[PDB]
Amino acid sequence: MELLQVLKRGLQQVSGHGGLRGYLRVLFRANDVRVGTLVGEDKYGNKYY
Amino acid sequence: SRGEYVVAKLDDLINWARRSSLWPMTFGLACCAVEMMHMAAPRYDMDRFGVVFRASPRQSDVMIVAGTLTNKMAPALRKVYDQMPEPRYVVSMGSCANGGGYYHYSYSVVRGCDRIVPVDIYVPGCPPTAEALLYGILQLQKKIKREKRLRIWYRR
Amino acid sequence: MFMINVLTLIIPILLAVAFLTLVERKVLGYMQFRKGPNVVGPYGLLQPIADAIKLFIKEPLRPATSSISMFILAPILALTLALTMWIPLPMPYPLINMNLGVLFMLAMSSLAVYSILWSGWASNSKYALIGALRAVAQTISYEVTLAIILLSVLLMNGSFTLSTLIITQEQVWLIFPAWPLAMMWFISTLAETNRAPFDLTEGFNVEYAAGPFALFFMAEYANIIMMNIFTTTLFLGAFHNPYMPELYTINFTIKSLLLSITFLWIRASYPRFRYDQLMHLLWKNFLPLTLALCMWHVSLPILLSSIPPQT
Amino acid sequence: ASATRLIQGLRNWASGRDLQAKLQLRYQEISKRTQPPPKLPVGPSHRLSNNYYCA
Amino acid sequence: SNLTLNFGPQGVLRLVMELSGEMVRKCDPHIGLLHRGTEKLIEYKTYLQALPYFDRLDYVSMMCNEQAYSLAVEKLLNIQPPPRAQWIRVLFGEITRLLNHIMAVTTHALDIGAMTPFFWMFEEREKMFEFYERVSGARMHAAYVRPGGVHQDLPLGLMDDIYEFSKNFSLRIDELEEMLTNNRIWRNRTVDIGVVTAEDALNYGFSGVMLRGSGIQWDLRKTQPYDVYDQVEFDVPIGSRGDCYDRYLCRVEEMRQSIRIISQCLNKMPPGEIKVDDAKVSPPKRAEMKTSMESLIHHFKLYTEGYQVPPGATYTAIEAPKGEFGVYLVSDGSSRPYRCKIKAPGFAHLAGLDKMSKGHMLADVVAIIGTQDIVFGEVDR
Amino acid sequence: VKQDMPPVGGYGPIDYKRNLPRRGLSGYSMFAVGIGALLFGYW
Amino acid sequence: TYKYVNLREPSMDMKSVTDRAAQTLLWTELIRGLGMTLSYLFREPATINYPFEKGPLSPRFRGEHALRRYPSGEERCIACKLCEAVCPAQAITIEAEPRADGSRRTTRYDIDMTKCIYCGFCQEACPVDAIVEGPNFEFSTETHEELLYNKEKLLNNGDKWEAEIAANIQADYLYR
Ligand SMILES: CCCCCCCCCCCCCCCCCC(=O)OC[C@H](COP(=O)([O-])OCC[N+](C)(C)C)OC(=O)CCCCCCCCCCCCCCCCC
Ligand SMILES: CCCCCCCCCCCCCCCCCC(=O)OC[C@H](COP(=O)(O)OCCN)OC(=O)CCCCCCCCCCCCCCCCC
Ligand SMILES: CCCCCCCCCCCCCCCCCC(=O)OC[C@H](COP(=O)(O)OCCN)OC(=O)CCCCCCCCCCCCCCCCC
Ligand SMILES: CCCCCCCCCCCCCCCCCC(=O)OC[C@H](COP(=O)(O)OCCN)OC(=O)CCCCCCCCCCCCCCCCC
Ligand code: SF4
Ligand code: SF4
Ligand code: SF4
Repeated sequence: MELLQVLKRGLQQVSGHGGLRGYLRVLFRANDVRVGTLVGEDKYGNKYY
Repeated sequence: SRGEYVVAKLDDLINWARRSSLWPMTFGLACCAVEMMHMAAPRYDMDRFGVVFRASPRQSDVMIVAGTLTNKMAPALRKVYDQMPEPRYVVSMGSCANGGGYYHYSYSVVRGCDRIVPVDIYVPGCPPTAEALLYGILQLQKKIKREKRLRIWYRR
Repeated sequence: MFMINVLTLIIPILLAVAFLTLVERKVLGYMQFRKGPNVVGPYGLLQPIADAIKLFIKEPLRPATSSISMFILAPILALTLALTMWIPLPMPYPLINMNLGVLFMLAMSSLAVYSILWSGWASNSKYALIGALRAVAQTISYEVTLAIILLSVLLMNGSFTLSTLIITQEQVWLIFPAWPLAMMWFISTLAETNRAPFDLTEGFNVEYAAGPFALFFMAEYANIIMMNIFTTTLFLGAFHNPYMPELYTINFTIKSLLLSITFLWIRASYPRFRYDQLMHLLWKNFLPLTLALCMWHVSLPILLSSIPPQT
Repeated sequence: ASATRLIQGLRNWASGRDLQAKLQLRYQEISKRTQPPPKLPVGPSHRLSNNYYCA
Repeated sequence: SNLTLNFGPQGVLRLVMELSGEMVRKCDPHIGLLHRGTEKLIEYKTYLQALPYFDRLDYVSMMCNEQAYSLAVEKLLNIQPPPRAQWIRVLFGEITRLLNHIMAVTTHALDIGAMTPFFWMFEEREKMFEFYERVSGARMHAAYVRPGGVHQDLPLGLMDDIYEFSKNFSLRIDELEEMLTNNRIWRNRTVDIGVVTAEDALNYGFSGVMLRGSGIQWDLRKTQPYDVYDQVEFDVPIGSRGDCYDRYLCRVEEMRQSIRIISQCLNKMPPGEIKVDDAKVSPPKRAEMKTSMESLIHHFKLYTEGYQVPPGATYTAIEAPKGEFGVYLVSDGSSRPYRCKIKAPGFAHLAGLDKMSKGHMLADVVAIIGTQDIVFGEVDR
Repeated sequence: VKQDMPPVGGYGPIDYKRNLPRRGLSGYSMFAVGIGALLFGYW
Repeated sequence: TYKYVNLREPSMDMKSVTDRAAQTLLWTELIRGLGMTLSYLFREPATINYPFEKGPLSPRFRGEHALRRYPSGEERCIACKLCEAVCPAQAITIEAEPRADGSRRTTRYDIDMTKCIYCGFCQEACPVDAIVEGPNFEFSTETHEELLYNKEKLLNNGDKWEAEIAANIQADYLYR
């Protein structure tokens, strides 16, 4: 069954933002919770994925 | 004081509800209407911001003037603006709505829609991109966010 | 105690109507290759609250009205009839269990046109009165096939009891012997509530302020959810274990939500009928088949010796 | 391209067409945003002889 | 007595209806609400300066009107574009045709009530505006097709993306056509609606689909061909009944044939320059502006004075997606036009609106204003 | 010269025709299925 | 070279007549339209997450104006007035004089951004690449006169945006 891999990907998106705290942080600031490769960060704190 | 804190939280609540539920009345005058329709299109998608697509003028929150305002239609613009209930806002979009634009020296063009209606947000471009119009709408939402109606009411 | 039961009926009606607007904007988002509201709340869950507070502190539109009485009584009648259509609905047990709940709902749905007529005359606009008269004529048109299809199905029920309609469908859905009645019933309830492709009022209450217009809107969505629950009970009626009523409650809830999503999925698919085209649809297409199937569903329990029980 | 094969099969049945062959969302098959630099050609009048403007 | 309504400006259009109940006895379109005096402002500006006005006439058919004005000026200059510029003009003219017919069909469905293929096809329209932004820098008003050719060569990798778009776009046409063509509600809104006879269509100055929906076999890309339309292979859809449904089918089939032309233009793009190699008309390259003396003088004089066009009058008409788009350009020998009349098809179509809406109803008026693809920028100038 | 050109083998063939896939049952079969569902419901 | 849309005659055998009557009574093409809308329900939408995600642009993009400098701090503009001569909107107003070291420089360089039509004739007329129409499109203002740029605003736009403008000109100047 491939619903299980969908649930696993959602749970490791929860795991990838540093737990539930960072998950809710990016959920309420971004309205999107998907994880990505950190490409960079400028001299202000903007992070680029 | 306590009442200052209460009216500050009430201003935050009513500003949240007025900026997160903006209903636009879009004047489809000229080419800027096409890019408003791209701002409503599935890529940029105004509706996910709470900004609905083509509400009626008698219940809209913001008049988007999108296109050239001619002399023949300036009273119709002011009449539709007067039919809007308060708080009403006006976004000027593109160069002809902003200052007359490419038809600034024309005999039959109102040189900027701020000779007719009070304008809150000036979005520049010819046409401004749908992403740029959406930037202007979010700057309008931030302007609504820092309103102080009940704080000034408690201080008056 | 009974007042607690009335409040636990009528408050989640208003909550489900509040979130039907969110579900509608999300489903018509994703069916139109876009997203619905997802910024205002977490996944957009605060969009109905923000919408309601926006509508309730807006400036009143300040109309010049032909009447005060009908201009105030049309939202009151709309909301009262929208809330009182829920009391005989078996879910598995109704609030007001009555012998004639089907005829009760048919009568209280026939009374809903006075909100449209009073709100159309209580505006000074002649175009609003024309749109209101066209909406009233549409609604009284499709009430005919509502009544006759409803009668034909209750010829298989045995009585006007809505709780007997769960006993009637214990071996089979009643969409199987009555699927032409079911599809004409579905389009007829679609045309009752001025729902697309029958929404000529979006292509009659333009003088109300944002608050009372939200009240008309929420009465209309209470009617939509209610007619979907009534269609669910009447054609897709679920299994009912009397020792665990949550089985039937979960089952008719899932079917009613799928049927309301089917309303949302029909309004995202079709252009509007012109007015004489849906008058042609009722009086010349739905009504002859409805009469012929009414004759068939009279004569069929007699010719099969399947006359249902009176009690 | 991220949909599971159950949703992908439901989607191809509901549309009736093979939608993964022709997806309206763009992916890695597009051109690179950084390109090698061009060398545009000169026209026919870039000549050092027999190139009078009166002809 | 009979009813008289004023569907006002609350593009934009004022309509004065004389109705007899449900019927329509008289339809008077009051226009001029987007009259900006374009073709008086053209008279004080040079030919290059008057070029971006043509982007804003039919503001869903930008590079087509650029092409018509460029063909008018190049006809008066007695010069011709290079072949690669001609294939680029025909390529982006057919991409513009896809833009205009998506706008036409999806707004004609939006006004009737089918609001969903609007959102489905504006993503494809968003991708074609990305093609415009990649080729010129602006998403709508490119100022790209110029007298002499085009402004700038195609960036590398643009034709591969036009291939990847054109490969998938026929399925988008197919799902639009799945939603609307066999739909009984769409047919009931468009079959008996606005039947135009061929003789009255020739008499009223109709052009394009407004002729070809009525069975007239006329397309200016075939009969009076311009840049390389005699070298591409395509078919011209012809209607049978002159109604809104045949004009809908003609626009869907013109999207099909535009995809055919775009495939042929991608497979037949020649190498070479993109401006005319007369540096007294088209400006030189910036590498040779900054090295050659003649090229710096020609850069200076073209971007301040402009080229002098010889005195003469021309009517250059192309097949824009709305029909015959014409420019009557009168040059007095200076570097500014003396006169520029802009013939646009929507003006004559909206003039024929009154005959097309006789005996119909009020909700058929929006279908007839949809079947004439009316952009009021080209109507009011 | 390095210019935006099609590749040497050309581009791939491009669909431009109608493909309405003609799905569903026959009309005889659809009336048969509907009347059979009626017969099951009546029984 | 032409094709007849909508010139098909329907068949009149009992098979096709029953097919059309089944299509009438059983609403088959309406179910086809519902199936297409249901197909798009289960697709990924095309919606990007603005402001956190941006629409794709090219290096040719014509946004907000800026005045560039040479790589010595000297400004490129030498007051030749080609850009206000070619400006189709007459949005540019230039006044000049020799400054204290004798250099041909401007004292006034104004661009009314509300008159501007954003067509980029000024950057392609400029013989020294001084005025450019850079990448910025997010410069909406709350006031009309904030969109009336003088020379100081355009030089601050150049100093703000040079790190991106020079890379776009590097990526694009071989097509020019
Ligand atoms: C309750 C759960 C859901 C139930 C099903 C509903 C969900 C499906 C909804 C799909 C989308 C619908 C959107 C709105 C559509 C409105 C338009 C429309 O459909 O108009 C109706 C159309 C109108 O016709 P028309 O306009 O398409 O065709 C032209 C009509 N004339 C010629 C008059 C111009 O069809 C009907 O009226 C048919 C109604 C249903 C008929 C059921 C018949 C069953 C079979 C009986 C036997 C027949 C064989 C012969 C005798 C044999 C005896 C042994
Ligand atoms: C004596 C002390 C108490 C005084 C009375 C107050 C009682 C409590 C009233 C409710 C809460 C008041 C505070 C409201 C929020 C204030 C802070 C705020 O505005 O935060 C903004 C934040 C969203 O941030 P934003 O700027 O939108 O960022 C976008 C991200 N891209 O916003 C969010 O994250 C979400 C904001 C949600 C706001 C609260 C929920 C709405 C109100 C619910 C109750 C009233 C309505 C009840 C139902 C009405 C009918 C349906
Ligand atoms: C039958 C059940 C029916 C249920 C109906 C409702 C369904 C949805 C419920 C809500 C779901 C979760 C919503 C969370 C909203 C976001 C909360 C939040 O964090 O808001 C932030 C905002 C500003 O916080 P700040 O101090 O700025 O913090 C920044 C830190 N650097 O701070 C604030 O805004 C202040 C806190 C406001 C909290 C409001 C929460 C939502 C209230 C909705 C009303 C209905 C509640 C349910 C009632 C029925 C069930 C009991
Ligand atoms: C313009 C003014 C304001 C408008 C808004 C308010 C009015 C409109 C909306 C409300 C409509 C109220 C309808 C009242 C009667 C409904 C019909 C009814 O009672 O039927 C149910 C039932 C018959 O079923 P049965 O099973 O036989 O009875 C139990 C015996 N085992 O019968 C019973 O169980 C009988 C129960 C006792 C009798 C109930 C009578 C209620 C009071 C009289 C009507 C009040 C409203 C008057 C105005 C109506 C609208 C103009
Ligand atoms: S500012 Fe320009 S592109 Fe925009 S509507 Fe005006 S003329 Fe058209
Ligand atoms: S972009 Fe065009 S309108 Fe704007 S300042 Fe430059 S030349 Fe003038
Ligand atoms: S910006 Fe360029 S074109 Fe304009 S005056 Fe300065 S140097 Fe000349």
